[PDB]
Amino acid sequence: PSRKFFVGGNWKMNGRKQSLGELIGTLNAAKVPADTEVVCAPPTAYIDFARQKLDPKIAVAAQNCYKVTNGAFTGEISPGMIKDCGATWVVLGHSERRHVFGESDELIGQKVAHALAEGLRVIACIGEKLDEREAGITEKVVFEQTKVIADNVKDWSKVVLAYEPVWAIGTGKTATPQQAQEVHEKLRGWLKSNVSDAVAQSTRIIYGGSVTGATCKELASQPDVDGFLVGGASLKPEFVDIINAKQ
Amino acid sequence: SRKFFVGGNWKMNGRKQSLGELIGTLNAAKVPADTEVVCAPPTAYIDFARQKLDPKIAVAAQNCYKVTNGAFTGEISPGMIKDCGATWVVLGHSERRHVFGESDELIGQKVAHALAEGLRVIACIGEKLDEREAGITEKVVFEQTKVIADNVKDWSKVVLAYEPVWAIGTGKTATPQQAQEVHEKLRGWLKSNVSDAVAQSTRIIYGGSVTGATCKELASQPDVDGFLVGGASLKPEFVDIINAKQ
Repeated sequence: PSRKFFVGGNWKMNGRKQSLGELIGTLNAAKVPADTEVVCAPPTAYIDFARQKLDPKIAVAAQNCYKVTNGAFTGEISPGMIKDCGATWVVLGHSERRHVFGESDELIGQKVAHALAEGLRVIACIGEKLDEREAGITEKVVFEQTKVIADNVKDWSKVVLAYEPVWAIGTGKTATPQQAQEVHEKLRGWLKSNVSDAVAQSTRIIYGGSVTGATCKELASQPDVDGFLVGGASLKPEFVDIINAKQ
Repeated sequence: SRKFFVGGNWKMNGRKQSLGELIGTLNAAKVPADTEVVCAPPTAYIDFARQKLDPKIAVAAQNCYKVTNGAFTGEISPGMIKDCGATWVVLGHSERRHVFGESDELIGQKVAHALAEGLRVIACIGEKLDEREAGITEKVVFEQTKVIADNVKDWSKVVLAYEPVWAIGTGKTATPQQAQEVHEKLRGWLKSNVSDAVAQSTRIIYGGSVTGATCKELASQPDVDGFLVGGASLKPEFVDIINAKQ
């Protein structure tokens, strides 16, 4: 075994063909350690574009999808369309989906089951808000979120778990590497007693809080932090430094 | 002399192979000179569809968000839509409103941002069955129209689409006369609340069930200026609907 280090770049709702072309040019030229698995999530308008321009060494993810293959869902896309555009991953349950756009755990679990049935790999996102953390219910929230995902997973070899400390995002608060490690350790424990030891040992649990070229090595060194889901830094050459966080 | 307007809402349907085939048909299709045609592909295929479609057909996004760039995983902006060559966006579609919970407040903000950024807007309104049977059809669609109107300065850039949401899988359906009556009311609203010139020049398209068999009678209604077509938009039948005035 030994868990392959995993770096996802979530571009969110940023970029146009020219600017993303330049970003992609920089990534294509960058040294990608073979020990690292890199995945970029473009805006949904540019999934096809990104896959055409990006070197095969980098995988492409959709930022969201829906839970059936086709239907009367104006504004949505399905896993079949994601695969048809050459992407192999989808991000599900991202904090912005949950807390800006109100996606339920129930919906999120249905999307996970559908995406996996359709042959996609999934970066499944969980995390607690500031009120939840300050109420002492971090474990309750993240465990129930993880439970719904697990209920809808049959092959954990296709899943990466991303912990987003939403309490430390846009709140003025910040999370230390020990605090991150603490959640990741709890999460791996959860997997061990609720799914299997094999699943606990093999599953990447990546950190989706604030990470830079300056903080990434210390965070990556944490024994249960298996890499990153990067936000704003994924749009900057510094993403390369995060890819090289274990070098 | 309102140009007849036929929009095809593909919704979440198709792949490159099947949509390429559909596009080949539409490219070969003789479109009437008095008719403006727009197709709204799934978001993953806006770029693809614009590249394959002939310039006689415009391309619309099915939705957008309300800022140019930002931390909104899973969203796209008007600037992205334009960057892919599309010139329209569909906003306030019944599925966004009633499956995904988009408020009037959000929809109006989207309309303003889309228009400010240079897109043309197909802005959708309509009442559910409960509202219709409570007698509040006019109330519902006038208020939805008002929120849209509040965020529109150039009406040459918008098309209004009435969606009888009350007729979707409910056990009721809309007659051509029931369509025409709400369309007539809406045009009167534009006259009363905007201008006579806006009332006369704005397309109000019908977004309920339409087929090749039914389009000519619906298009003949004096206040129905075209269609926002669902299922039929994925088939050559869509061309019959483009031809509804001929």
